[PDB]
Amino acid sequence: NSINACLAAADVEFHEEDSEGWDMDGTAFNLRVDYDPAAIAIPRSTEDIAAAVQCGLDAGVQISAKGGGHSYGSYGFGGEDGHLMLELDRMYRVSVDDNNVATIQGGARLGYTALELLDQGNRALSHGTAPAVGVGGHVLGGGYGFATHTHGLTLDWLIGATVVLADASIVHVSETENADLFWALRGGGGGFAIVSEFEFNTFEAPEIITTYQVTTTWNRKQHVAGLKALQDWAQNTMPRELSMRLEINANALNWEGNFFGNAKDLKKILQPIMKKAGGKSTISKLVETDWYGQINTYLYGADLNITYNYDVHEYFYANSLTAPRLSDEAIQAFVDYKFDNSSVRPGRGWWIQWDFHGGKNSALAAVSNDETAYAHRDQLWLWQFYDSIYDYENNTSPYPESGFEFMQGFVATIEDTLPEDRKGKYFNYADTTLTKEEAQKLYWRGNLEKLQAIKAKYDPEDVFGNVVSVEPIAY
Ligand SMILES: *Cc1cc2c(cc1C)nc1c(=O)[nH]c(=O)nc-1n2C[C@H](O)[C@H](O)[C@H](O)COP(=O)(O)OP(=O)(O)OC[C@H]1O[C@@H](n2cnc3c(N)ncnc32)[C@H](O)[C@@H]1O
Ligand SMILES: *[C@@H]1O[C@H](CO)[C@@H](O[C@@H]2O[C@H](CO)[C@@H](O[C@@H]3O[C@H](CO)[C@@H](O)[C@H](O)[C@H]3NC(C)=O)[C@H](O)[C@H]2NC(C)=O)[C@H](O)[C@H]1NC(C)=O
Ligand SMILES: *[C@@H]1O[C@H](CO)[C@@H](O)[C@H](O)[C@H]1NC(C)=O
Ligand SMILES: [Zn+2]
Repeated sequence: NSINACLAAADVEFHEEDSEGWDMDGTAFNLRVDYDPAAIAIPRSTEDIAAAVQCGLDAGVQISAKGGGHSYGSYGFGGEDGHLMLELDRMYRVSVDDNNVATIQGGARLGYTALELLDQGNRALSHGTAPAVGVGGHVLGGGYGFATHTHGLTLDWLIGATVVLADASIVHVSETENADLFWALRGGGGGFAIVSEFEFNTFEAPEIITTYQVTTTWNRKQHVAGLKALQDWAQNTMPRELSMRLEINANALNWEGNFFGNAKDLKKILQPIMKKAGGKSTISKLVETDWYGQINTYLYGADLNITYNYDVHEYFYANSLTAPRLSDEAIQAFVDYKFDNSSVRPGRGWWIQWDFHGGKNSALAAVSNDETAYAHRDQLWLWQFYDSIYDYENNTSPYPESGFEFMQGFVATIEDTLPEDRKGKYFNYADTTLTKEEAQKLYWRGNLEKLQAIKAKYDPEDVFGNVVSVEPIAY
């Protein structure tokens, strides 16, 4: 291997293609989109990353940084075969200084990070629920979770980073240094630079968090009336201190989330909306706990402390959508689709998450679409669509040939009713069926032009590009 020879000469560890190491790190989380990298480097330092980049340049291949490997399109591989992969999960050091600023290496995962922040000063950060998700991909695309309505996206806490550029140079980025690249890293997704270290501000772990679940027993009509009510409430009422998402599947619709406060105050907040939503619902979960407690409430069987021994996989097709307030027609269309178009074969299953993303009191929406590369600050809603194949080891049908039409149709029920400029998707919940041109518009909407200009400046040759990433286009 020409690249492996170069890596060896630079004293950078790499995986031989016919090795157990390769079979582990070279196999994508989503087996439906598993790719074969040209090579896999395992940097242990910023200098290692720079040396690895130089090797990829010499080889003439695109280079893809892999953080936690949880992207639905396997972008840690470049979203296709043939890229030099930089497996960063051996670089996960977390260090909190005297100013409560946390320096997190680019290969750190959410669980390990949360544990370290708690151990080093009882600190916390706003991020997703899954412990295996890499901090790198998470923050570059946003970073959404049960703390977003109260504390914003993970990227809203980023204040700096040490990165390696497409020409292998090493520089520091912040609001006062290479600020244009700093802006792009906060929401621009992949392809701008390889981050060796992220620098985050943090908040003290809250004294109390009350987790909850509301279970509904709604028919078709009650789904529409309930969602319409929830929409008005999300837009104008839902408190800054409260987060909520609806777990939707073929036979249920439940509300769940965290409250930065006690159960007494939470019941008084939920009571009014449960009534306005048409009743036919009840609180099925209500527990006061702490930061560590809430984190451990949404692991879904995953190990909390994960670093470089990771070999978990699934076989699925996901999709997403962001949107403003919806018309009754849109909601009706979505509900009808659930009731009449969601039948799947045994061994296959689906679920949807309806996230209370924006809204009057959402900390996320308190930030301008111009302040960071994140371009959905004006969107009330965020959705995650998930189509799973449970018995993929025996049967993947309709995949890989088809099956996409199911969730694409589910998205369309709502998207078709939206003005073109308000149609969007969330890069962290990627839709692999998208072309590079379609993806850029949906994922970055109004900030696409600025991002393409920044991309042209820092990576004109598109060395770090993936199949749907921001293209380099000078202004
Ligand atoms: C699998 C999964 C994903 C997920 C989740 C739960 C599971 C089980 N829960 C999420 C949640 O609650 N909220 C949210 O916003 N996202 C959630 N996700 C979605 C998605 O997987 C993550 O948000 C994130 O994008 C994954 O990051 P990860 O780091 O694991 O991904 P990757 O495939 O290796 O790379 C993703 C992309 O960004 C780049 N990247 C990653 N690290 C770096 C560094 N250090 N420097 C530069 N670029 C980096 C990749 O190159 C690629 O473009
Ligand atoms: C989550 O899992 C991690 C392993 O995947 C654990 O990380 C280990 O933390 C140990 C300290 O808590 C480290 O021990 C240190 O090792 C160095 C050299 O290896 C010694 O010089 C230090 O003396 C020693 N620390 C002590 C006891 O003074 C391990 O090196 C480290 N392992 C790895 C591979 O990172 C996390 O601890 C674990 N999280 C928790 C605490 O639950
Ligand atoms: C959904 O199912 C109905 C029948 O229940 C069918 O007529 C329709 O074509 C399917 N897809 C659409 C357009 O929603
Ligand atoms: Zn190969």
